[PDB]
Amino acid sequence: ARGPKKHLKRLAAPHHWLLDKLSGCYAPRPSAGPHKLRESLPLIVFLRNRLKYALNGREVKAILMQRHVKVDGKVRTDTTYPAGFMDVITLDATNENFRLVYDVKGRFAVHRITDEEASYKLGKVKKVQLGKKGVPYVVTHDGRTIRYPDPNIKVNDTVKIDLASGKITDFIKFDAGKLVYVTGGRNLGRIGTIVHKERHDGGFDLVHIKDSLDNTFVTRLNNVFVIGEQGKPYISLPKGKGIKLSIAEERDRRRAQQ
Amino acid sequence: SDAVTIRTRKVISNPLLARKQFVVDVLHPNRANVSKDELREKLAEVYKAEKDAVSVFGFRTQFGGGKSVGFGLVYNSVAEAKKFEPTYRLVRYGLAEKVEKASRQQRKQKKNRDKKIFGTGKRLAKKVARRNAD
Amino acid sequence: KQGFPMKQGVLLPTRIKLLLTKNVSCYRPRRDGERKRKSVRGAIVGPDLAVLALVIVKKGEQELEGLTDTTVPKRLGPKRANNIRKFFGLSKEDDVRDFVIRREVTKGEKTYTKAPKIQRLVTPQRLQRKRHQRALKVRNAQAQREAAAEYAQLLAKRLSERKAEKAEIRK
Amino acid sequence: PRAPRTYSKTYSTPKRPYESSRLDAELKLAGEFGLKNKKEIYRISFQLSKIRRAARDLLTRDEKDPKRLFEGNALIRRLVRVGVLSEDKKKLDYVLALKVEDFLERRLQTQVYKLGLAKSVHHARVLITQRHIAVGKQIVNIPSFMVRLDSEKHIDFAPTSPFGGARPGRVARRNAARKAEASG
RNA sequence: UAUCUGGUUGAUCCUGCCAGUAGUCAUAUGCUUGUCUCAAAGAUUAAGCCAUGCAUGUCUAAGUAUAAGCAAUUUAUACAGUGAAACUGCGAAUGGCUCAUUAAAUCAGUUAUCGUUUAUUUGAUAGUUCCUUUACUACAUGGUAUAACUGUGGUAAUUCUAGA
RNA sequence: AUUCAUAAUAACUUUUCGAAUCGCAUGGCCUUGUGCUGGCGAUGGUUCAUUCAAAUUUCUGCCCUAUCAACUUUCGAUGGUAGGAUAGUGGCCUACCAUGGUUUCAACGGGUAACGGGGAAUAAGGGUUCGAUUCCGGAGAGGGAGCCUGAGAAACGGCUACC
Ligand SMILES: [Mg+2]
Ligand SMILES: [Mg+2]
Ligand SMILES: [Mg+2]
Ligand SMILES: [Mg+2]
Ligand SMILES: [Mg+2]
Ligand SMILES: [Mg+2]
Ligand SMILES: [Mg+2]
Ligand SMILES: [Mg+2]
Ligand SMILES: [Mg+2]
Ligand SMILES: [Mg+2]
Ligand SMILES: [Mg+2]
Ligand SMILES: [Mg+2]
Ligand SMILES: [Mg+2]
Ligand SMILES: [Mg+2]
Ligand SMILES: [Mg+2]
Repeated sequence: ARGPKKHLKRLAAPHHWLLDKLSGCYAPRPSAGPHKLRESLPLIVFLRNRLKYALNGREVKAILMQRHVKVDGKVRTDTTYPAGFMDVITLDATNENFRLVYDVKGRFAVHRITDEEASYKLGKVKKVQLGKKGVPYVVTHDGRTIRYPDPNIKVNDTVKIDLASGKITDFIKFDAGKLVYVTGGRNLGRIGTIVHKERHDGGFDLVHIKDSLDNTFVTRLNNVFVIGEQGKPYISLPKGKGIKLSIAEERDRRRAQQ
Repeated sequence: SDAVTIRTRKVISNPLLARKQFVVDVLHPNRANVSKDELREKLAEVYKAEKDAVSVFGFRTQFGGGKSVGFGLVYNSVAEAKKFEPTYRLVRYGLAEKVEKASRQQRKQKKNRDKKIFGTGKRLAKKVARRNAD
Repeated sequence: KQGFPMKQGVLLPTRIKLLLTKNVSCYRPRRDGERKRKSVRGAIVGPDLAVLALVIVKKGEQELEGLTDTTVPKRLGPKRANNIRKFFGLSKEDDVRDFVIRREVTKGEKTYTKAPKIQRLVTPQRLQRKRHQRALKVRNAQAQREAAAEYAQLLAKRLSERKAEKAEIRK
Repeated sequence: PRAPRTYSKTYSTPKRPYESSRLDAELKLAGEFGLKNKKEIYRISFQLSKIRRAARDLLTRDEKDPKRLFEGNALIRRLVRVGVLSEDKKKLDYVLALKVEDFLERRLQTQVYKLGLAKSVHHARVLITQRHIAVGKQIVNIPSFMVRLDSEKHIDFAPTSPFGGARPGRVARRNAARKAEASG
């Protein structure tokens, strides 16, 4: 109404932030950035609610204004800077590195990666199009535009970004039998080794996916993120590796140790 | 006092704010309400840094008494504790003094009076006095 | 009377009402794009004027007590580099750094001149800024040329592979 | 603008206001368990009613239903945990026919009574209310506490109270000072 | 917790309604009111009318300071410390309130923009502009007004303003 | 799926943009001249992408009324051609042209003590009643209309006129 909104009430923020409904009227509205508002960590939730490295929103500002936190190798002093899937967070103190990946329950999980694994990232290409002066470029899922890509790169593929220069190191093609990571939908946070996809000319592609335990499920194409060949992936998968155990089997595992 | 047996749980190191965060767990049988001023001293000795770099808050006494659980922070030095701690808690321990200030309504009305004046206002002061003669 | 000012050359010595805008006298806006309707009194002089504003352009022979005997100095001196130059008309190379009008102030027994500044003056720092911006355009253009050449070399090589690929095809 | 605080009522009034049978059985329960109101009986009936509402929906489902297996075991576990459900009856069919006062058997004052310590059910309520009973190392002054068959053996007097030691009491202290001035 | 009872008859079985009965994040009202937690709250009638006071302003190392501001830096004769005012840049189109209008209208789910605008954020991205382009030319950088400010003032009054 | 992305040719423009801006660090090279190079940032800027949005838009779905059965098309109703306007599509508006469109499967008109949903109360099952109001979308700033600034307002703790 009359212009863009700037406040985000609680009970209206995305449910995967895990914000307690009481203790506050508002929620951190993610700023404009590489990732959608609906799928965004931004650091205030990450620093305080996930890592417990702050007690308030004031201490988060104190941490960020001293250039400790950085996203993709850049300081990102903004307190509500939207951090999305596959973003790499580096903290100079504690010598810790992070990669934003979804837990099997559909939530962003705290994942600690080594220094070497923080030297790259994967991005799902969204469109391959010619720029001005006939310069082709690829647009990844985090808004990164990379000029002069490989001619064999097509949409729905995954490229590897150096994160020191925006150059592409290697790319994974979208073919049957590739290890994929489900990003969005009821099957969010699952890893499933594509078997085949349905064409459905007109829109809303469908792909059939079955994980290691031979559980098959179907999700829309735009929710699929290829993360390498079957078996060894190109990133360190979080604990559980996206299995989606049933509730009956889950409690027995919780009852195994107590 | 008598079997104070201060315990700190869930201790985590936070060099980003240059401190340590832990949950203070205090047992005070036959006694009540361990009175943080004493809590800071014993907490300071355990981490042996100083008293001025130690702050505590929370400490809701359990039902029936005999126990109290709160929060505590231990900084690396006074410089960190004097730059990250809130002003309201620094004045609790005497490390800072509560600056004198008028009421909220007094400042609001004073600010609105300024809005009615364009420029510094020295020129109208002499002009008002000159017109006050006649 | 009632203080309504006299707008420059309008009409009609009777007071009127106008819609006043930016860069228009008798109105100081309090908002961006705000316009207000105020009463302004006409330019023609009438018998309802409480005061007049007069300016002397030529001096006669009789001496005024407080207009010719006494004089007041300009409060501020020039600040821009060429405004310093235009003040004295020296040259474009006479190092205007030391031609600054200074005003001593005595709060106590200590005095200081506090010469304001020379804006738009040539500084070695400014030459560095021009040097960097000029040099950056050279490297940025060259980098794209190198990147474009590498893409063309890769594109031509792949086509050569396709040329030999279909050569084996169709017997 | 803030998330509303969820609340619910925990009792159900009977449909008929006056009948001899219910007005007798309910008062028999209150007298034999030392309860202040009829609302303390309506509360158990309401709580049991929701238990048999879920157990009927589970039984009408197919055997080895993944929902029934998860929910049926969880429902039985809670009743077994607090002692309402015996160990020999875990079929989810004895849940539907447990009783009204099986829950009243596991309340604090009844169980405080059962392990001596009150020598009357009404003496247990005042002892609990007056901050004398500690379930663990913690004082519980709620007469309806529903011990969970593990804190059953840990019911004991509060250390920071008379009958546990460390002080004679309030009126005992005043009484003792009376003979002190009387002796002199 | 898938339940009914009293009332037409001298008495009976029905139709049938009246009455009773239980609940209400449905209000109001009456009598009464010891404790802890939690909590709606000028919606219904009048989107009727409002005294008063607040609710939108904002700075860094990094736009413009000779405050004829404050103090001593003393590394400084141009400034370089803090900093009123004002110019500039942003924001004021968010939030908060209310439910009068509104019956394929709004709205809910579901679609499209191969039919468009988009400050801000993030990622890329101007060697080509001495114009008769060999003296036209400042490119170690080119002009103007004005606010703040000094002083003269007008009206009873306004976040009014004029002349210098 | 395209007259798409993109490139090329011929011109056009009264002409946009293509850094006369700021802070900190002061380092290298000599024919040591205030000579030539040289870092980390801030602000700004053309185009594309991206994000925050907006506008329009497809299908299905709303309470009571026939003591509302025909309604719409003077001067816009339904559609075509062309143009103007708009950020764009479109009777959005204009000129010419055709007589079209909706309706007992309830149009149209009247009523609502009607903002719409997510929901609330009571219920064996099926339902009935309610939803101004903690969230989402809409509308308004006493009733109307008009408009400046701006990316975004028909803005009212902005302006203008009438009542
Ligand atoms: Mg609003
Ligand atoms: Mg925000
Ligand atoms: Mg009869
Ligand atoms: Mg009779
Ligand atoms: Mg009735
Ligand atoms: Mg109403
Ligand atoms: Mg940009
Ligand atoms: Mg047309
Ligand atoms: Mg037409
Ligand atoms: Mg209404
Ligand atoms: Mg609302
Ligand atoms: Mg409005
Ligand atoms: Mg009103
Ligand atoms: Mg208006
Ligand atoms: Mg108001």
